Amino acid sequence: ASVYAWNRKRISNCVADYSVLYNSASFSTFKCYGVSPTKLNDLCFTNVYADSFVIRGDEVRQIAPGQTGKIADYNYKLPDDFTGCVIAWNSNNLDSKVGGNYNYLYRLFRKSNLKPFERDISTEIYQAGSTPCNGVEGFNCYFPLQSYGFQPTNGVGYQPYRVVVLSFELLHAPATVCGPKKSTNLVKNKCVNFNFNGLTGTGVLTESNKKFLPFQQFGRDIADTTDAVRDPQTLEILDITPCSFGGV
Amino acid sequence: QVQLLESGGGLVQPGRSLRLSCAASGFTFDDYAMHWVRQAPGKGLEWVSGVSWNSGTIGYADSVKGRFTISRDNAKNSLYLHMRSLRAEDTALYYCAKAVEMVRGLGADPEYGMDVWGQGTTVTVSSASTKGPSVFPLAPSSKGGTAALGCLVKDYFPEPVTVSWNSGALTSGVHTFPAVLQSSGLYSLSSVVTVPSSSLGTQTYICNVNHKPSNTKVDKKVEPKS
Amino acid sequence: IRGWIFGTTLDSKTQSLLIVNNATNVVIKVCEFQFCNDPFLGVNCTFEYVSFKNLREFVFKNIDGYFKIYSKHTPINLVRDLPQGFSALEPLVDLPIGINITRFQTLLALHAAYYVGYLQPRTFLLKYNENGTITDAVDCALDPLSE
Amino acid sequence: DIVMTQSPLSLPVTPGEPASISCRSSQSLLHSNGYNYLDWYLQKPGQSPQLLIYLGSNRASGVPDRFSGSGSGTDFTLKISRVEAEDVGVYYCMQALQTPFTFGPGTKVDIKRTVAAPSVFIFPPSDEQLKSGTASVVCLLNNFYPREAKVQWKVDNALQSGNSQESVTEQDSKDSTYSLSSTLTLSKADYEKHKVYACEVTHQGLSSPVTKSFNRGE
Ligand SMILES: *[C@@H]1O[C@H](CO)[C@@H](O)[C@H](O)[C@H]1NC(C)=O
Ligand SMILES: *[C@@H]1O[C@H](CO)[C@@H](O)[C@H](O)[C@H]1NC(C)=O
Repeated sequence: ASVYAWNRKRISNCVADYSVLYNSASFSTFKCYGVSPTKLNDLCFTNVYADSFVIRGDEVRQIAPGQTGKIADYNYKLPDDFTGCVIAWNSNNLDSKVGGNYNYLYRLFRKSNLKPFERDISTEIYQAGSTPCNGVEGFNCYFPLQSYGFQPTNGVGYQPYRVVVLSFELLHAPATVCGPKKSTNLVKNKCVNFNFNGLTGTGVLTESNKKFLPFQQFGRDIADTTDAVRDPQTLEILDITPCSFGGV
Repeated sequence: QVQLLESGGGLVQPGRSLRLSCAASGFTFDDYAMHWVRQAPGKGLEWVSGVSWNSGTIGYADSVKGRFTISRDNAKNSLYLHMRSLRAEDTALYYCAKAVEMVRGLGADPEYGMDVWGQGTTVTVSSASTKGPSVFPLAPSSKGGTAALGCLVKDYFPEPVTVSWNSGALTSGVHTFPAVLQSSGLYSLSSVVTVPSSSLGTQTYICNVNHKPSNTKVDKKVEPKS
Repeated sequence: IRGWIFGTTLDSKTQSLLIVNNATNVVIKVCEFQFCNDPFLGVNCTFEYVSFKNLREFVFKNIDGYFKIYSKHTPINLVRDLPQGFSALEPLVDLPIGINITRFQTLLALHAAYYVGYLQPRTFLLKYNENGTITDAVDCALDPLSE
Repeated sequence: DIVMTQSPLSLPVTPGEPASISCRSSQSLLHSNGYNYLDWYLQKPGQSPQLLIYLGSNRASGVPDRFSGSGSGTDFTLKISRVEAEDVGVYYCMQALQTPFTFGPGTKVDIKRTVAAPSVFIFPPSDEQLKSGTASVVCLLNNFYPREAKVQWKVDNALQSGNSQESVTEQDSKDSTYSLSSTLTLSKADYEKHKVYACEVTHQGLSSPVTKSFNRGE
């Protein structure tokens, strides 16, 4: 939809990735101020409000902690407490039809000052006073739901821009929306460090002849020294041997 | 169960703006596309607009594109379509429908194969001053056979004043005339029934015309000029 | 015997735990609604999940909001009472619920014999075989020889 | 808009016999996989509309599968293999790729019967309808089929168009016929100044124009 009908999508249980935004795919803009671009894919976030809609491209440069403008304070407010990032991509063909796409309108001259992250799906008659008009804007109200240029080559003042604003709240119990541990390949017959789902150690780990049970993960000895393990990805059994030492 | 409740229209004088609302259930709102498809009483269905899982609206119909404004209230499962300059082409039963296809219908939102349909609104385009109803009886040709008879309530306002015959005695094979527009703006209907031809000489008929808005019924005389 | 209701108040005020088994489904619910105390026979809602010759053991406990349900089926051919034998007990369900529980009751249907015992914080010794199954055990508080 | 049409618009089809209807759109429906989007739908007065076939050829659920779809691009021909009064009705087709979407006329499909005997009648005004400033007369065909019936008003070699309205009804399936009512309204100032008022309506079975000429209310 357009910005006047902006989509509030509560989204979680996902894989936060910034590669798709710039380098995996060359979307127009990925902008934010407090959270680093590179740290999105390795921190785990509970839930995120996604503001997914289409806005005028002319006021995308209005998108800032302040920088009030047509969109920034009349179509959707972007305050300083921007705990998240905005992902916009140009949609010249997608949101501008040659024959007139009189559907992705914009809420011009909004009724009231935009509330903090207001659900500006409010699509009503622009407020002027206490006059009960007969459905016709009289002398002080325009048509707030006004149409863009709607050309395939929209000017600088009417560019078509798609927007997903991610604002993340990790205050609630985690829904674990993040990439899981970066699982490398497996090493046989080499003294290496290792972390298996919380089990931290260092040794040489090799193929085994022991047989486990479906509920069993670890393996010990007389003195509670970890001796066997199962690969988290797939069913198999690896013995662990300490790296050699001695006297010289 | 499923029952899509759409409303918002009524005694709407043309040249005013409203917000038709459809409430829907039986699914997940912000992941399925609700579509406005109009169908005027006596006219075929026609697509108006739609809104999808990403709120992915598309457009409006032939001469209505732009005056309407489509918005969604995802939480309470509501869909508001703005009404501007509702005329005989812009007024209809604004059915709200759901496409069966799931996410990524392909690129386009699920908008085809929408077999499930709710109850559209009843936007109407006629408003005026009032005056008492009048009726004219109808007798067949001025002659064991077949004939058709009724009593046309004409120059009345508003519709309907229900028509039957002698407490529903002889009304098998019934057909009701819709309303008609005269110069002033007062409707006219009747209820003509396929019966035998005892109309003219041997009977002085009476038909029931029911002024339902005032909770009144009239058993009025029916006979040709003789 | 397929029904279990766990709780404290059991008047749809606090989280009531229901574990029941439909003919083709296994239903587990934690919600707060007083339902029928007797399912029929043929011939709030924070977390839910759906799919004599038999002797079934089920051990129930709960620690730190973690419910533990250990279960083992076995065949028998006897009617008078359980025989004398030894067997292990695998762990089969853990549930992160986080609810206060004080009492329970089984749930049946209408168209005889079931035992309940209680636990204590004891100190045991166990003999793990070569494969990894608990084939024998002993207690340290029964009698001098045992300790 | 989309220039959408259907053919034939109104064909007499006997229930139990196959019936082919078409759709011609204006804006293309081809995604880059060979997708045909112009679904086939049906409209019935009184009940919810029927979706005939979605995606052109995939016989849609919720309706009998007796409809078979074919076509490509914007051309979409559906043949009902064996239509029944349950499948007879108004016909439409919907597309969901490029806005705006404009529909066809709506193919009226009904019951076709062999030639029957028409029951043509007229309703001269009663006693109170003469002086009241309006003397309306209804010319009604009942027990007449086929549905088509051209109507002419003959007064002093003049035709009453615009001053006369027409009202139609549903089908009388007992004899598979209809009812047409040409309703003429005229003020007392000029209605009674002449004598002859001929409703000439042409039933197909009786080819000569059926003329109901009435001097005045009777
Ligand atoms: C992960 O995916 C691979 C694909 O072959 C499969 O072999 C393996 O069993 C899977 N491991 C799981 C589900 O733990
Ligand atoms: C223990 O392991 C061996 C080899 O797997 C096999 O005999 C069987 O699995 C077990 N034998 C017992 C319990 O006697």
